[PDB]
Amino acid sequence: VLYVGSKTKEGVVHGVATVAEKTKEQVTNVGGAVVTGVTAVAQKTVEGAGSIAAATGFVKKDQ
Amino acid sequence: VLYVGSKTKEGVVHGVATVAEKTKEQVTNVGGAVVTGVTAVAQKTVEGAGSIAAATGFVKKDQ
Amino acid sequence: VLYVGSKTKEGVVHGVATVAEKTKEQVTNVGGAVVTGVTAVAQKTVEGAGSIAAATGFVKKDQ
Amino acid sequence: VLYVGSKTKEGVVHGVATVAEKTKEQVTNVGGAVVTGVTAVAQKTVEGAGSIAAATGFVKKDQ
Amino acid sequence: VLYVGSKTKEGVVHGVATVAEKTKEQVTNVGGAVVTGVTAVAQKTVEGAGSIAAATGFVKKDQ
Amino acid sequence: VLYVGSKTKEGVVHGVATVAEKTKEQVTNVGGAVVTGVTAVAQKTVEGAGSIAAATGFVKKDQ
Repeated sequence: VLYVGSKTKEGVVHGVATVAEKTKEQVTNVGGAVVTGVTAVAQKTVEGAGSIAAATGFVKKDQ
Repeated sequence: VLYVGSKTKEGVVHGVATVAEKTKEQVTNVGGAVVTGVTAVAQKTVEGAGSIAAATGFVKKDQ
Repeated sequence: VLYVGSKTKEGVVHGVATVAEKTKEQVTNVGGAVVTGVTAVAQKTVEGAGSIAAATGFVKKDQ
Repeated sequence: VLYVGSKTKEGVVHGVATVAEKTKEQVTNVGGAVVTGVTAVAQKTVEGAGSIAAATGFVKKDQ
Repeated sequence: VLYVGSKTKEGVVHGVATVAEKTKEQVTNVGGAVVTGVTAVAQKTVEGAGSIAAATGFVKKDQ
Repeated sequence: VLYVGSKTKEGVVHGVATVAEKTKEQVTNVGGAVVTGVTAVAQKTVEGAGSIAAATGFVKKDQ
């Protein structure tokens, strides 16, 4: 009736300072799923299921 | 009836400073799914399921 | 009736400073699921089931 | 006689990523010297004295 | 006679990621010297005296 | 005669990730010297005296 949100923050990322020094970063996928390198990600949902980094190498649901 | 959102923030990313120094970054996919390098991503949904980095190498649902 | 949220914070990440120095980072997936490298991630859901890093190498649910 | 410099670096700045969010930045000088905001500066000298941010509010060397 | 510098680094700054969030930054100098905000600075000298952030509010050397 | 420097590093700063969140940063100098905010600074000298953050409020050396 009188909802008030003044300085609400929801699913927020701020003030993030990252450094990554690699001489070799090697991914080798052979018939699967791979999820790497997720940085400073924000998500908000209203009535919904939400993933961020979901990995399923594959699925076998024949017949 | 009297909803008020004054300085609301939802699914927000700000003030992000990243550095990535690599001498070699090599991805080798062979018959799958791969998701890399997701930085400073924001999503907001209203009545909806939302992924951000979903990986399924493949699917076998014949017949 | 008179909900008031003044400086609410929900699912928030801030003031994060990370450094990663690797001479070699090698992932080798062979027929599975892999989830690596999740940094500074925020999620908020309203009526929804939400993962962040879910890994299922595969699934065999034939017939 | 056989000086060799192959990949020498001297007075070098690289790979710098900065963010500055200010709602008000106010400097008020009244009869002096002020030095602010020096970012990603490189200097190299050969036989010479070199400052980068030297401040002298004033000098009184009469007579 | 056979000086060799292969991958020498001297006075070097690299891979620097900084974030500065201020709601008010106020400097008020009244008859002096002030030095603020020096970030990612490199200097190399050969036969020379070198400062980087030297502050002298003033000097009184009359007569 | 056969000086060899292969991967020498001298006066080097690298891989620095800093965050500074201030709601108010206030400096008030009244007739002096002030040195603040020195981050990721490198200096190398050859035959020379070198400061980095030297503060002398003032000097009185009359006569």
